[PDB]
Amino acid sequence: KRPIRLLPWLQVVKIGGRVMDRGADAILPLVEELRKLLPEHRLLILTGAGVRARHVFSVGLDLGLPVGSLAPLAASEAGQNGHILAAMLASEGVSYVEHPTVADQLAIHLSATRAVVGSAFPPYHHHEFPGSRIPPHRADTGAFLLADAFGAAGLTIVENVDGIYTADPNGPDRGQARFLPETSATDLAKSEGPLPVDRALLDVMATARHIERVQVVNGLVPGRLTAALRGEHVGTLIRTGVRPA
Amino acid sequence: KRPIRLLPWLQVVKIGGRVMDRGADAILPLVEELRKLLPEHRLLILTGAGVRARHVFSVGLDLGLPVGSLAPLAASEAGQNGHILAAMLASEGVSYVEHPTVADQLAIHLSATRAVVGSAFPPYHHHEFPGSRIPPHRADTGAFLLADAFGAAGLTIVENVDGIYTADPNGPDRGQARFLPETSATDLAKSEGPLPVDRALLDVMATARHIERVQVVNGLVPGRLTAALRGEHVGTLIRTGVRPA
Amino acid sequence: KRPIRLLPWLQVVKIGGRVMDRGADAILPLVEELRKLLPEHRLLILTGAGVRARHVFSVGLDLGLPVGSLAPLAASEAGQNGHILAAMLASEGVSYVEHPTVADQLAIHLSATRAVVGSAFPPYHHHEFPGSRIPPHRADTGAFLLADAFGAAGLTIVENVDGIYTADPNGPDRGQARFLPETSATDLAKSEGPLPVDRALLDVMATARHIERVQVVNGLVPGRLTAALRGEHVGTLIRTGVRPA
Amino acid sequence: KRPIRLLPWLQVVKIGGRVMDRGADAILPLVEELRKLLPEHRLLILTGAGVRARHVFSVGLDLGLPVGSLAPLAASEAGQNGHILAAMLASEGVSYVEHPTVADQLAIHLSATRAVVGSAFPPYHHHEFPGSRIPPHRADTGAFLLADAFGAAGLTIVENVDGIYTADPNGPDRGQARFLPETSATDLAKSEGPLPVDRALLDVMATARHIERVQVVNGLVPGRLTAALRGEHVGTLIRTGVRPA
Amino acid sequence: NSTAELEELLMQRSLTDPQLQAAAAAAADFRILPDATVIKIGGQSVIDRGRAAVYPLVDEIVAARKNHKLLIGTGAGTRARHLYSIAAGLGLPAGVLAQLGSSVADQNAAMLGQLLAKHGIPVVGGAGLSAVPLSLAEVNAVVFSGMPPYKLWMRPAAEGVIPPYRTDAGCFLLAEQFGCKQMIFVKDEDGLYTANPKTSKDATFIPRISVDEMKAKGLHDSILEFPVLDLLQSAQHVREVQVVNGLVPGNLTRALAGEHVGTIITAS
Amino acid sequence: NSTAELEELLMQRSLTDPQLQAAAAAAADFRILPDATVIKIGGQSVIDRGRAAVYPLVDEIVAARKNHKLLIGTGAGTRARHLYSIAAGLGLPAGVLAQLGSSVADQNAAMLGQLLAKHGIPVVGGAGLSAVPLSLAEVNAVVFSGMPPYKLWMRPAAEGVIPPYRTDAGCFLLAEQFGCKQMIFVKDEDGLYTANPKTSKDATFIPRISVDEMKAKGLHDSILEFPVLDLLQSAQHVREVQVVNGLVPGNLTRALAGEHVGTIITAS
Ligand SMILES: Nc1ncnc2c1ncn2[C@@H]1O[C@H](COP(=O)(O)OP(=O)(O)OP(=O)(O)O)[C@@H](O)[C@H]1O
Ligand SMILES: Nc1ncnc2c1ncn2[C@@H]1O[C@H](COP(=O)(O)OP(=O)(O)OP(=O)(O)O)[C@@H](O)[C@H]1O
Ligand SMILES: Nc1ncnc2c1ncn2[C@@H]1O[C@H](COP(=O)(O)OP(=O)(O)OP(=O)(O)O)[C@@H](O)[C@H]1O
Ligand SMILES: Nc1ncnc2c1ncn2[C@@H]1O[C@H](COP(=O)(O)OP(=O)(O)OP(=O)(O)O)[C@@H](O)[C@H]1O
Ligand SMILES: [Cl-]
Ligand SMILES: [Cl-]
Ligand SMILES: [Mg+2]
Ligand SMILES: [Mg+2]
Ligand SMILES: [Mg+2]
Ligand SMILES: [Mg+2]
Repeated sequence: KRPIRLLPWLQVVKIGGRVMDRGADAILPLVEELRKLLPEHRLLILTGAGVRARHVFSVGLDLGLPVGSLAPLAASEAGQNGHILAAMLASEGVSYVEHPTVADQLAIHLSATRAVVGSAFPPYHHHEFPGSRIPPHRADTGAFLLADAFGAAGLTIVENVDGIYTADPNGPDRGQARFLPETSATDLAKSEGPLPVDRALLDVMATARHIERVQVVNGLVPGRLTAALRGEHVGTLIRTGVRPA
Repeated sequence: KRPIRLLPWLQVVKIGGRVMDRGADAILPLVEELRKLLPEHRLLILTGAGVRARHVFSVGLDLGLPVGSLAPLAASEAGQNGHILAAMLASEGVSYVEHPTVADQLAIHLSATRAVVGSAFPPYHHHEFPGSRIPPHRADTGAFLLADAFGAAGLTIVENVDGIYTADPNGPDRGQARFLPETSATDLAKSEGPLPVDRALLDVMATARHIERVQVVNGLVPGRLTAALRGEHVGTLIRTGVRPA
Repeated sequence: KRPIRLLPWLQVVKIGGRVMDRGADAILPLVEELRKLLPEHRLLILTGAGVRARHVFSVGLDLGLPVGSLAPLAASEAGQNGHILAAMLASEGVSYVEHPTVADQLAIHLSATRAVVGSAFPPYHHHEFPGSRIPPHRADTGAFLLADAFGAAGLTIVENVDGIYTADPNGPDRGQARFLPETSATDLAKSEGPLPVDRALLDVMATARHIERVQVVNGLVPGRLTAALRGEHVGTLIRTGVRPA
Repeated sequence: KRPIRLLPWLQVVKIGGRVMDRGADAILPLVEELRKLLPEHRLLILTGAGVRARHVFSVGLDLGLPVGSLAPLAASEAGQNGHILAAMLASEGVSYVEHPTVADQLAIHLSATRAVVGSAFPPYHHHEFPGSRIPPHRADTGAFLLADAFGAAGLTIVENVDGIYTADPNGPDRGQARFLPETSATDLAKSEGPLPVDRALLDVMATARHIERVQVVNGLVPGRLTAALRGEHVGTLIRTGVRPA
Repeated sequence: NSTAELEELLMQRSLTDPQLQAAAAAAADFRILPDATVIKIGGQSVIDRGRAAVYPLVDEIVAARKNHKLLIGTGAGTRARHLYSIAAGLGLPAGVLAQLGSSVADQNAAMLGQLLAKHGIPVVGGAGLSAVPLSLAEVNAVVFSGMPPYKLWMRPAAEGVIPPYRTDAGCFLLAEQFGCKQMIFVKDEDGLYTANPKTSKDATFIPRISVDEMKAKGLHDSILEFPVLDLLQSAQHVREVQVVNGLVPGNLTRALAGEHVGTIITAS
Repeated sequence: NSTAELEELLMQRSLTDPQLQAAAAAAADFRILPDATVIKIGGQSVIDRGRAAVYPLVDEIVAARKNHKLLIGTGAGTRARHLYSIAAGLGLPAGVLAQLGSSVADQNAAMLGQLLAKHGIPVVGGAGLSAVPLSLAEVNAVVFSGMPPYKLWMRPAAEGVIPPYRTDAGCFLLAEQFGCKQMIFVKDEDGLYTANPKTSKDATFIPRISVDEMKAKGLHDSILEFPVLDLLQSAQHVREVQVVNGLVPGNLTRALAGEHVGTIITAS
C-alpha cells in the first residue's frame, strides 16, 4: 500500500517569488487574506525566490559556477521572501522556520500556532542534479515534494497570472496564449515551451503518492486563494496522476 | 533541603529500543495507546537504541575504538528510533526534539503540544566514563537522570518483557528465571547477572532526589503502559531509596 | 510614515543583573510576582548581567582585550541569569531562548506559551563599537532596541533602586542624591555622572520610532512591576522623545 | 460487552462537605494543592454537603417532610460548597457548573479549562428512593455514579479522616477503631456500623462497569490527594468488584 | 592608577561612572591579529559586475597571500537594495532590513569563496569566527561576509529604515577588533572626489583627507558613508583607511605593497 | 575468544551480561591521538589571576608547540562559584548548575584563545570536536573549554547540588578518550601536600602518590578532588597525571620535557 499521511489536515500554500517582487501593492492584500484564513485552515506557507534569484544566476553564471553552487544561492532569496512575509504576520503568532525545522518539528510548530512560513526551495545545496545550468528543483518542486511527503490535504500555487496558458501570457507569443482551466501533468510534460511552474514539478507529480490535484491561482486577485483552499475552481487545476486509494 | 521540582506535572516514558525493533507489529498498538494517553498526561517519550547499537558496537570494537567513541554511535540509534516514533504521532502534533532542546526548552515545547519525543541516551559523547568497553550511561540511565533532574511525577520503562526476573527469561538459564513484582535498586545492585535495565541506572537511583519508584512494564501488552501511568502495579516496581520529603 | 509595529501586544521587562545577584531573597518574590502576571500580559523577560560581568571585565582588561572581546563575555553572564530565571518558571511553561530565536521566532514562541526569557544584551559580538574600553551596548540598550523594533506596548526596567537620582544613591555622593520621578532622555544625556541605565540607552531613545516612555522601578519591592505594567507611576519615567503618531 | 468510556482521561475528585466545614484552615491548603494539580490532570471536582445538610434535615424532619423533600435540600448545601471552592480557583479559570451542564456539556467545558467544580449530590430531587427518612443517594454515591458512567480514569474521595476504620474514629467506640488500608465493597456492605462513605455507594459499586477501585484519603494532610491521583496508596482502597476488561 | 584600583571601581560603581570609564581606558592594549590586513571587496561596485571585475581580483588575492595575511570581507549590493526597497515599502524597521542584507553579503562570500577554494582559502563565519586563526596561519587568507551581526538590534539611522551599519562598517569593525595593521576598501572608483564622479565632472581627486575635513567640506554621499567614518574617529587600532579602485588591474597588489594608490582617509 | 563469539554475545545477551562485558574487554585498543598531551589551565588558580599568570603560560604554550602536540583545556573558577552559589540557594539541581559552569569555562577558553590566535592556535568545541585533527596536525595545539557536556544529565554528588564532574574531570576524560600520552593539571600550588598549603603549614610536599594512598591517608579536599581520581583508577589509557604550579616560570615547559616537577598521581 501507499505510505501513510503524516499531516493529513495540513494545507500547503506556495507564494510565487514574483508576487512578493511586486511589493506592498501585492503583499498587503495578500497578508490580509492570509490573516482571515488563519482561523479556517492549518497552513504551511512557502515562498519562492523571484527576480533576485535571476540576478544571482546572472552573476554566478558569469563567474562560471556550476548548478550545485547556484541552487543554494537561489534558495537564499526564497528564504528572504519568507522572512518578509512572516514579519507581516508576526502579530498573528506567525514566524519563519528553516529547513531542518520544517523537516523534523513542523508538527509541534503547527500545534503552537495557526501557520508557519518556510522556504519553498528544497535543501538540495551542492547536491543539485546536473544537466541544466539552471537548478531544476526550485520552489514549485520543493513545495510539492513536501506536501506529498506529508500527505497534506492540498497544495495551492499562488502566482501573478490566472493559471497556465498555451504560451507565456507576458512573453513574445502572448497573442496566441489561451487559458487552460484544467490539465494533466503528463500532458504538460509532453509540451515544449515555458510554463509558470518548474518542469521538475511534473516529474515529481508522476511519482507522487497522495496529492491528486494542484491548483495554480492568481494571488493578485483577492479571494482566489480563499476559494482555492475550499476546492473552488478559480485558476488552473493540474491533475497529478495519483489515483484515489 | 532537596532541590525544587522543575516540571512536577511531567510523566516520562522510556520505550526500549528492542520494542521498536519488533517493527509495526509492536509499534502500531503502542502508537494507538500513546494517542489515547495524550489527553490524560503531559508526556516526555524517550526512545532507547536496540539491536542496531549492538551492530555498531560490533564494528567499533573490531576497529579498536574506545568507549567514548561508542557512546555517541549508540546514542545515534536511539535518536533514529525517536524520529520513527514521532513520525507516527506527527498528526497529533508530536515531534522529535534533540538534546539541547530537551535540556533548555522542554517547558515551552510541552506548552505547545501534549507530548514530545527525544532520545533516552544522555549526551555524554566522548566524555563517557572509562572502565567497561561498553558505554555505561545508556537509555534507562539517561531517562532516569532527566526525570529525576526535572522532578517529574514518574518514569515508566516500557520493555519487551513483563519486568525483572531472577535470570534472563530469554537466555540460557531461562528455566529458573522467576518474576520479581517488586525490588529495591540496592538489592538489584548487589546481584550479579544480567538485568533488563542498565546497571548504571541503579547507581543514579542511589543519588536520586525525587523519583521514589520506577515501574518496568511490558509494552507488548496493550493497556499496561496506561495502567502504569496511573500507578497500577502491572510489572516490576523498582524502589529507588529516595525517602519522601 | 514610521515602521509598523511587529508585536504591538507585547510587554518587555528587563531584569537588572544586580537584582539576580541578590539570590533567592530577591529572586523568589520576583518569580512569584511574574507567575501572577502570566495570565495578564504576554511577556518577553530579558535579563542583564550584573557583577560577574564586572569580574570578566577585570580579567579581560588585565589581559589587554579590546571592547569587541569583552562584549560577548558580558553577554554570556546575562544569558546565565536568563537560564536561572527560566528554570524557576519552567513549571509555568517558560523557557530561555537564544538570540537567533528571539530575532526570528519570537511570535511562534509567544503563541506556544505566556512568557519567554532571553538575554537583554544585544548580539554585537566582535562588532561592538570602539571608543570606550567598556562595551557600550549593554542590557538596557539591547532590551530597548528590541522593544522599539518590535513596536511593543512597553519596556519596563526592573532595578535594585527606586529609579534615577541626581547622584548614585549607593555611591560617594549618596547624601545629595535626590529622586527624579520623571525625566527626558535628552535631559539625562546632557548630564554628567553615573546613571542606573546605559548611556547608549539615551542615544537609541533619540532614534526610537514607537516607545514613548520607559519606567525604571524597584524590583525589590513586590507589586511595583505589576503596577508599572499597568502604567501606574511607581518609579522614574523616562520620556524618549518619540512623538505620538 | 461493557459500555464504552465517554471521558476515559478524566479524574474525578469528591471533596467531603466536612472538609469544607473546617473553613480557611483546611480549604486554603487544599486550594493550593488543587492549583498545582491543574497542569497534571483533567479534573471534575465535586463537593459534598457537610453539617448544613444535617441542620436542614433537622428542620425538615421536625416539619415531617418526606425523603424526596430532604434530598434536594441537602443537595443545595453541596452546591454552595461548590460555589465557594470554585470562587477560590476562579483566577485559574475554574467555575462551578450545575447538574444539567455536567450531564450534557462537560466535554466542552473541560476543553475550555483544566478543571470544573460541580455538586457531588445527584439530581434525584423528589424522586429519591423511599425506605429511610435520610436521603440515601448522597455525595459519595452521586460522584461514583458519574465517574463510572463517564468511564473516568479514577474517583478519589477526599475526607477529614485517613480512611475507613472498623468503628467511627470520632465516635463513642473510637478506642477499638482500627485502620483498614484496603477493603472490598462487598465486605463493607456485609458489615453493620457507620462508614465514612454512603452505604448506597457500595450498592452502585456492585453494578459498576468501569471503576475498579476508589481511594479514600485525608485531605487535611497536604500531598495525599496528589499521591492518590498518581495511584499511590495513602488512604483506604475500596475494590469495587469490577473485573478488568 | 593600579589594577587594584580598576578592579575596585569595576565592583563598586556603575559602568556609566566617568571614573570607572577613565580607569578602564588606561588598560593595556592587546592586538589580536596585528600582522593582518582587512580588505572589503565591494558588492555593487565589484562582485555584482561579474567575471571581468572578480577574476583579476581573485588572481591578486592568490598572489598576495604569499607575503600578506588577508581577511577578505564581501559587500552586498544590488540584491540587498532590492530587498531594502520591498521591505521599506511595507513599513518594516531597520532591524528587519538588516537580516535581509546579511543574506546577500553571505551569497557574495560563497561565490568568492568557491573561486578561491582550490587555493585552500575558506569562507568563515558564526558568532565566534573560530576558523580564522588556523586559516590565516596556514593559507594566509580567509573570506567572510561583511554585514555586522546586529540583526533586529541594528541601531536605526535618524531618518528612514535603511540599516546605517552595513558592509563597510562590518569590515571596518573587524579590522578594529582584531587590531589589524591596515584596512583597504576595494570599490569601483579611484578614490574620493570633491563631487561624486559618476554624476558630475570637474570633480577633483583627493589623495588624502581627514574625517573632519570631509565633514567640513560638506562631502555628502561619498564612496564611504558617514556611519563608518564616525567609527573611524572612535577607533583604537585602525586610525586610517585606504579606498582603491578594484577595477584597475593590480591596484590591490600595489596598495598591499604600500603604494599610495587611491584615497587615504585619516581619523584625525 | 573470537570476533564471532563477541558478535554473537552482542546480539543475544543484555549489555549488562557479565559474559558480554568480558568479551568486549578483550577487544583491541586503538589510541586516537597517542602523541598528544592534554593540559588543563586552571580557572581560579590561573586565568582568574589575569596577565601576571596567563602571559607567561601563553609564552610557554607557543614555545612548546614546536616539539609537542597540545590539547589545552580551561577551568571555570570564581564566576562559576558565584553562579553555583546563586543557583544552589534557589534549590536548583546539579544538572542546572552544570550548564552554568560550562559558560564560564567557555569564557576563559575564548580569552585564552584570543591571546593565542596570532600564533594560529584555534578554540574548538561542539559535540564532534571536529576541528581538533587538522589543528593539531598543522599548528600542534588547540584550546577547548574544560567542562563535560553532561548538562541536565550530570550525575549529582551524594550530597548537595554542586556538579561533581567539572573541568578537571572534563579535561581528564578527553585525555583518556583520545588515548593521549600525558595529562598535566596546571594550578597555583607546587603539587600535593599532606595538608592543603593555603590554610596550614608544616604541610609536607608529596612528589608521587597513588590514588589508594591518597584515600588511605585521608587526604581530603586537595588540589584534585575525588571524582577525577576515581575516573583515573578506571582509565584504560591515562594511568597517571601530573599536577604542576603554573605560576612558576617554565614549569609547564619543564613538565613537557619529562622533568618531575610537581606531583605525579598514579592510578595504582
Ligand atoms: N505557459 C505559461 N502560462 C502562464 N505563465 C507562463 C507560461 N510560460 C511562462 N509563464 C510566465 O511565468 C511567470 C511566472 O514567473 P515564475 O513562474 O518564475 O515566477 P514565480 O513562480 O513567482 O517565481 P518562483 O518560482 O521563484 O516562486 C508568469 O508571470 C508568466 O509570464
Ligand atoms: N534478569 C532479567 N530480567 C528480565 N529481562 C532480562 C534479564 N536479564 C536480561 N534480560 C533481557 O533484557 C532484554 C531487554 O534487552 P535490552 O534491555 O537491552 O533492550 P532495550 O531496553 O529495549 O534496549 P535499550 O536499552 O537500547 O532501550 C529482555 O528481552 C531480556 O531478554
Ligand atoms: N544617578 C543614579 N541613580 C540611580 N542609581 C544609580 C545612579 N548612578 C549610579 N547608580 C547605580 O546603578 C546601580 C545599578 O547598577 P547597574 O545599573 O549596573 O545594575 P543592573 O542594571 O542590575 O546591571 P545590568 O546592566 O547588567 O542589568 C544602582 O544600584 C545604583 O547604585
Ligand atoms: N468506620 C468509619 N471509618 C472512618 N470514619 C467514619 C466511620 N464511621 C463514621 N465515620 C465518620 O465519618 C465522618 C465523615 O462524616 P461524613 O462522612 O458525613 O462527612 P463528609 O463525607 O465530609 O460529608 P458529605 O457526605 O456531605 O460530603 C468521619 O469524620 C468519621 O467520624
Ligand atoms: Cl585561480
Ligand atoms: Cl605572544
Ligand atoms: Mg512560477
Ligand atoms: Mg532494557
Ligand atoms: Mg542598571
Ligand atoms: Mg464522607
